Amino acid sequence: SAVGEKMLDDFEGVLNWGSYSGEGAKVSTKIVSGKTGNGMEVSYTGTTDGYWGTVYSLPDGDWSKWLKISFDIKSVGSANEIRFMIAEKSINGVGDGEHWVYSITPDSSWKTIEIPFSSFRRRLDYQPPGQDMSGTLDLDNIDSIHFMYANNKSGKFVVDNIKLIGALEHHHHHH
Ligand SMILES: *[C@@]1(O[C@@H]2[C@@H](O)[C@H](O)O[C@H](CO)[C@H]2O)O[C@H](CO)[C@@H](O[C@@H]2O[C@H](CO)[C@@H](O[C@@H]3O[C@H](CO)[C@@H](O)[C@H](O)[C@H]3O)[C@H](O)[C@H]2O)[C@H](O)[C@H]1O
Ligand SMILES: [Ca+2]
Ligand SMILES: [Ca+2]
Repeated sequence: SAVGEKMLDDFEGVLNWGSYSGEGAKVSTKIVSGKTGNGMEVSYTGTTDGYWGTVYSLPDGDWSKWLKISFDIKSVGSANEIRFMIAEKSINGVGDGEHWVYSITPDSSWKTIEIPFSSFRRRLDYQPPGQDMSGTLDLDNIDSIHFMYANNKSGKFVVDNIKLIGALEHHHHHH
């Protein structure tokens, strides 16, 4: 495993995040003040059968050396659950692959959320047509990360410092 961290998005550079929604649900994103420097504010309106998310399609899909993913989050509002999702790459050259999720509820102060990869759960409400149906998160085959709906409610939150986390230090190995 790698030691240290690897920044995926500190929100100080290119705008990496695309928005999608349907069935009456909506999301919009913008750059705002973050935890350090700038961050991305996500404003969403849920609906009963609708969906929304914001997505970063990653240029490097091999996360096998790392242990956790971390980000800072804060609500801007009534507390409301969302999901952070990792999608594998598709088995058929189009769309995405297997969806893996973890639920988070932004609150009124900045919090760093570190999620071990082994804590992600296989998404139960939906899988895309190009999923591998492996029931294991394949860290050498990552397509994208998302902040997306959990429910039919509305809210506003800000994220910053999306990064991979490895081992804490290089330590001496026993023989
Ligand atoms: C979206 O596509 C992204 C693409 O725009 C971008 O170019 O590349 C990235 C990275 O590869 C893509 O992520 O991908 C998301 C995640 O797979 C799609 O979201 C799913 O959309 C389906 C509908 O197409 C939706 O299913 C509906 O869910 C509702 C609510 O539960 C249900 O009532 C409906 O019956 C379902 O059809 C899933 O919930 C979403 O995750 C998005 O559509 C793409 O644009
Ligand atoms: Ca920042
Ligand atoms: Ca898989």
